[PDB]
Formats: sequence, C-alpha cells, structure tokens
Amino acid sequence: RFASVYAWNRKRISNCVADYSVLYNFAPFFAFKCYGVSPTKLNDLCFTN
Amino acid sequence: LSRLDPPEAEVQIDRLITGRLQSLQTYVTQQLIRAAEIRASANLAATKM
Repeated sequence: RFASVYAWNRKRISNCVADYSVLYNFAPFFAFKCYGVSPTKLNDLCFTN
Repeated sequence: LSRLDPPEAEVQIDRLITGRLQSLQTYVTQQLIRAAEIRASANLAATKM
C-alpha cells in the first residue's frame, strides 16, 4: 500500500551496504533521470543516510 | 571526476579552466607594468649615481 501525496511517509535507511545495480530488477522503469550525481557510479560514494 | 559521468563532467571542468586562465593572465599583466615602473626607477638611480 502507498500513501497519498499530502501524507507522504519518510523512511530512514542506515547501517548497511547499498548496491545500486539491483534496484533495476525490482521495477520496470527505464528513465531514472538523476540530478546531482550520475547513476552510473553511485556505488563508489559513501553517504551519511 | 568521482560524481559526474564524462559527457557532462567535461562541461563542468571546462568552466574552471577558463576562469583560472583569466585569473592567471591578470597577474602577469600587472607584473609587466610594475616591471616597467621599476625599470624607469632603476634608470633614474643609475643616472643619479
């Protein structure tokens, strides 16, 4: 189930290893337009959360 | 380099090269005038000697 636009729910993800090459298989999207960082090399940057 | 893919990283780093070249050129431009003033002063000092 998904929440409405006015009651968007925020989820916190931390303390784990993230691989961004497995998120394509979970949804049939093709655009994945991204703003601040290239999706090609998201796997070589350490975030905070 | 580590956050953007080549086809836009080349554009991003191009905006720094021009600015740094323009900043570097003014230094030698002003040094070329200070050198002329110092040369005139040195000629005056030699004549006075």
